[PDB]
Amino acid sequence: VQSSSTGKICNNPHRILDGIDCTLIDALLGDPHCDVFQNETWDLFVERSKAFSNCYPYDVPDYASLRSLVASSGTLEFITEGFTWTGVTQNGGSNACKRGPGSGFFSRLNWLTKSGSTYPVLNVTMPNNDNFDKLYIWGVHHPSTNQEQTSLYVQASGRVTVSTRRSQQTIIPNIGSRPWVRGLSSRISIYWTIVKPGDVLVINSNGNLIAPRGYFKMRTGKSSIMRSDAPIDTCISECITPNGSIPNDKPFQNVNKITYGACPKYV
Amino acid sequence: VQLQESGGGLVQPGESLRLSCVGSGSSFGESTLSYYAVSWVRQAPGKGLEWLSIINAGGGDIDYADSVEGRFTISRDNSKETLYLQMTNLRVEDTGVYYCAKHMSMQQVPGSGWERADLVGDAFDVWGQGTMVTVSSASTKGPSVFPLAPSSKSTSGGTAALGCLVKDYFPEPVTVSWNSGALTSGVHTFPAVLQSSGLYSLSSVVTVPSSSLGTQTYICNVNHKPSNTKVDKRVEPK
Amino acid sequence: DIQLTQSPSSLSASVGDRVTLTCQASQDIRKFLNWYQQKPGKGPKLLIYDASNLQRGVPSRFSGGGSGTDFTLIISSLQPEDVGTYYCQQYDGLPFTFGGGTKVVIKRTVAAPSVFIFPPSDEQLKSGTASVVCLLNNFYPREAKVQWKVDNALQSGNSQESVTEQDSKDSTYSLSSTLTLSKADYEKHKVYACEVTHQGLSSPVTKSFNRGE
Ligand SMILES: *[C@@H]1O[C@H](CO)[C@@H](O)[C@H](O)[C@H]1NC(C)=O
Ligand SMILES: *[C@@H]1O[C@H](CO)[C@@H](O)[C@H](O)[C@H]1NC(C)=O
Repeated sequence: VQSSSTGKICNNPHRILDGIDCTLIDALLGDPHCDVFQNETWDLFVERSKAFSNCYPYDVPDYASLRSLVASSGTLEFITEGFTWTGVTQNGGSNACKRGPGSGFFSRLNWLTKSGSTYPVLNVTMPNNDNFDKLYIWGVHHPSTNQEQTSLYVQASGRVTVSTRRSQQTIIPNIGSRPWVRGLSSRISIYWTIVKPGDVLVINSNGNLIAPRGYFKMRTGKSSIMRSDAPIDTCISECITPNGSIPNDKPFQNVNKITYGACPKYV
Repeated sequence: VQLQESGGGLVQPGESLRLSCVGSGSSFGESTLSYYAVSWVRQAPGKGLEWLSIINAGGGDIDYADSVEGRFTISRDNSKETLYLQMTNLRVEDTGVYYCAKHMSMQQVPGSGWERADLVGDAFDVWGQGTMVTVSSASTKGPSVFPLAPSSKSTSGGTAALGCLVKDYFPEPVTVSWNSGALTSGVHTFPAVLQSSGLYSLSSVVTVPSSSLGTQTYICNVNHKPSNTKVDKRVEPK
Repeated sequence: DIQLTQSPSSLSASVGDRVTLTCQASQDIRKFLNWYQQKPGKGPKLLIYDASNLQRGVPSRFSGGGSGTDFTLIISSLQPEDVGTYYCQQYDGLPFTFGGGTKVVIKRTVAAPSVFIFPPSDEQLKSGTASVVCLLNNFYPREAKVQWKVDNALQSGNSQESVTEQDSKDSTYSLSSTLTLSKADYEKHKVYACEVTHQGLSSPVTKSFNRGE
């Protein structure tokens, strides 16, 4: 029964990616201080308790499922697609989400606003004509007042519908004040859609769409994610726990229920 | 949204001057000046319009015309809905009317945390009334006001002309009204002419019924703000 | 820099006429072209934005067209209040630039001026100078000749004229001519006359006074 660890995660034989100040979800969305994670890959993504968000305030309904899905895929490989957004203003940014000296936004999302005095009913389509599954990440903006709503989107109530042949999500923006985060009471909510080969992403909105820019490639394989503050070290160990790498030569272990790699069974 | 410039006046060549433009009222949303990019534009006496400088809603993407780059600085204080133009090393050819002009496209929604990625710099949908800047070595001088008296031979049966001659002032502008702005019908205030002395002169005239000459008041109100001169001249027959 | 050239330099047309103003750009500016109206001594007002969009509140007699290098502003039915200067303006590139303007004037029926002469005031004579003023009121067209005579001597070099802008309701002008003399010269002479020549007058009109009467 293996009962101790070194307190460090050995960087072989698995590709360990240290999140440093970034959650996987922030790396996914493209929070600017996470830009260095663009198109990264891992066998194990390590999330640290120092991680913090530094972009527009957001939530993710069913956060844990998206985090798991992405973690298991083992890649942030992103392919930009030729989405056409007729009659709207693209690339909205924020002083809450600085990239370089200037206001910015999540790299993988496209904040659409009115053009002139109009925001039309957007109706766009993106077929999956590839032989793999595509993951799309998108959102909805929740203004804090009616005046913000009509200033940005014209319509007094927006709506975002994203569908494939297999399913449909219709999100209704919720106008109102949330708790203050760094001087803002507005939020974005994040949602996702998987598009299988031969299916088609359909997006329909008359306001408040935070649009996708393209898709993330989905793989199935051995990859995962772990919450741990253990430092990474230069050594070899097959079995990793949040407490650190452990030898796997004994058949049982009581260091942690959470393990990555070929490990001893937990007790 | 309405705009009002201020700060214009006479300065010597090489001096500095700071202009202000204040936004008041509402537009789409109930939008204020801070939603919008704004430029300064000037017009030299008798000439066309020259764009000088632009500033985005959030204070960035500043640019200048080559004529003023290195000397003028544009800035804004959105808490006061105020724009500024700091001018330095002023030259005679900087003389003119300076306008604040708002660009039409919404560039931010303050409090929302949204800013438009690009500075559009499209049509100037609101302009202020303009503030006059005069760069000259000549001295400020208040006007003398003299009556243009309706004649003894002002039968002209039934209609008579009277006025005020506003002579020998610098710089522009002077304003004239009649009876504190209550008499407007039939009034002509002529454009100022530059005399050979280097001072300006103008007349304002009005036509009235001949029968009204004994029997009601006609006062021309002359205001020359650059010298703090204010005269109310009562105009009567000899 | 992008240069905009407007045509014509000025025009006159009758109330109700269809009027065409043009703007040519020195390079392709797509549709990044706006039109303004400026009435004398007032700020400009936006008429047309992005080549063809009529600004809210502007009368529908104004319309705009063109793209690339050649643009037009059309007034379908010219009205007395349309007098002023019209400017095009591009924002394809920095620096933003304006055309030199087209001045629009109403051509109306000839109207003879009403003429008035004003002696200098006694108060002014205390300054050592005398100003004699001749007023031409509410006339059309703008062209007029005012000659000053002092005991029948034609004056030159010592008068200046100023003219109003065309009135936005009746489409007439008014004009002042001011004769400047030293007090000493003024007091050497008796008869001061303003002689006006204008299309609306079959023969010249003279207004005069005798000094001190
Ligand atoms: C969206 O696109 C399809 C294909 O053109 C069309 O049949 C459908 O009516 C559109 N729907 C809406 C809500 O605009
Ligand atoms: C490992 O970490 C877990 C969770 O913090 C803790 O319950 C456990 O006691 C630790 N075990 C060892 C052997 O360090």
